[PDB]
Amino acid sequence: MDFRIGQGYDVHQLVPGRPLIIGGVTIPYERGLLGHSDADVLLHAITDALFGAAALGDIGRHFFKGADSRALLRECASRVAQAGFAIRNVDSTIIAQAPKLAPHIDAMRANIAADLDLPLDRVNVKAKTNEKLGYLGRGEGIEAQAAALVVRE
Amino acid sequence: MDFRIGQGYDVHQLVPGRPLIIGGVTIPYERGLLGHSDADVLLHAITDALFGAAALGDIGRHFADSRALLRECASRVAQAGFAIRNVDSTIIAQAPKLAPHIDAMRANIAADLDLPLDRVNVKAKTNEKLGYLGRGEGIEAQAAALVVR
Amino acid sequence: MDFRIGQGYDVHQLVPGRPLIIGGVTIPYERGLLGHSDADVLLHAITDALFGAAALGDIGRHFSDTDPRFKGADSRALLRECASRVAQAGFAIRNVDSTIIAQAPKLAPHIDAMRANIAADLDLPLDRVNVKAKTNEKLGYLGRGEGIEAQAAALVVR
Ligand SMILES: NC(=O)c1cn[nH]c1NCc1cccnc1
Ligand SMILES: NC(=O)c1cn[nH]c1NCc1cccnc1
Ligand SMILES: NC(=O)c1cn[nH]c1NCc1cccnc1
Ligand SMILES: [Zn+2]
Ligand SMILES: [Zn+2]
Ligand SMILES: [Zn+2]
Repeated sequence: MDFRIGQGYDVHQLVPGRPLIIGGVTIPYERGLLGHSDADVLLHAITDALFGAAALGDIGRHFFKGADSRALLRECASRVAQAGFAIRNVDSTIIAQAPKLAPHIDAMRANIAADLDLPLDRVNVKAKTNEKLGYLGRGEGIEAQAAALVVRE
Repeated sequence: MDFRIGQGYDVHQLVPGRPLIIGGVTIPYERGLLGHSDADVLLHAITDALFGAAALGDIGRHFADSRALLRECASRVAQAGFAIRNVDSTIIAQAPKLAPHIDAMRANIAADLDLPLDRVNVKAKTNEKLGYLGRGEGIEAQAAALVVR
Repeated sequence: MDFRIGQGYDVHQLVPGRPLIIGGVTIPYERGLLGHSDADVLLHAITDALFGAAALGDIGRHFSDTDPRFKGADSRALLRECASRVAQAGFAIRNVDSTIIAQAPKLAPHIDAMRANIAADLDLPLDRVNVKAKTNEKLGYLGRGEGIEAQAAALVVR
């Protein structure tokens, strides 16, 4: 009954000449997210929520030589398990004015579920626009938010 | 002990010409939220948090005013096997003052979710004059929900 | 078995001539957060998450920004009083997680000290308190260093 909650936030700029990768899914689009990594904003938010729930700090405290964000999410899951926690569920929201993310959501859930060794019914991803407000509304970046529940076994 | 958490986000533009409805409450103001129906930013965030906790997707996958949608959301969460344990939320608006209307929103939300009043919370924040929120160009809501098998 | 979750959000402007105090830590910096109190954005977010989890409203309900008794108020004192009211309502705190978002200064060197302050104020062990530090990847007013934001989540049990 030693439950813990975590929350994660990430945002990346949208830039020309890079693939758009969110939740491990490559999405056709003229721009992609900027970062040292593949800049997977969704996977980063989830990673931080998981580190947060296990009180293990954040991505900056932990991170891998040219690794993509799925390898990092897998490693995050590893460190969470190492600290004696089991993951109960993940929920998240992606905020992007464009492109449409709906057709890709189930693939993202499947990717996250595989990376965390969770059944699909314990992983959720939601898609939002920013109603044309601010930098998200102008399509200058994409934000992700995440929440994670774990239990110390 | 099969608990799940969910989280929700919503924002709408604040424009002259529409009524301001937040948490089912019509609030007198020179401007209102722009959306498909009543643009109830608070109920939308809560609805998303509930679907998220149940891993049922989001508002767009499932879906009338926003209270009707919240009630249908709650029905679907119940059918998926989940009981709602609590909801917490924050509205971010530079104006008007929301404090007077909080109990009314909590009452509407608790009714729609068939929850005791003490399992529903709504908080109110300004954006300290920063950004589109701080300039009164929109209103944001954030929600968290805990459910159980 | 009566668990509840809460979430909190806060933002304050960054201005010259104010102490920069985040998570109870005075951080050397040429600007600080503007507010009625010491403007501790992180502690406020956590305070709101705790009040939210207990369904006790928000920091404005409990510690009004128009009340002169809270002018320059120590947000750690506010957080302890919040924790006291949450306990009085019948709740025990299980954990806190949080994020600070700031273009500058570097927060990594101060995070452990913030964690320790929050754990002290909530009478929790360090391993139930987490503070994460983020930039906004150069976007928006946060990217321009006009303010600093904090987010928090709390789990309690009645
Ligand atoms: N403290 C940290 O460095 C930190 C905390 N969370 N993520 C971090 N760094 C990696 C990063 C940076 C920017 C965007 N996405 C991921
Ligand atoms: N995927 C979705 O459509 C979606 C996810 N959450 N809400 C959605 N659409 C309804 C909506 C849209 C804009 C503002 N408020 C509510
Ligand atoms: N309802 C409220 O006033 C309220 C809800 N949360 N914080 C509030 N006011 C105090 C405050 C104000 C500005 C920055 N930080 C804290
Ligand atoms: Zn990132
Ligand atoms: Zn909406
Ligand atoms: Zn504050």
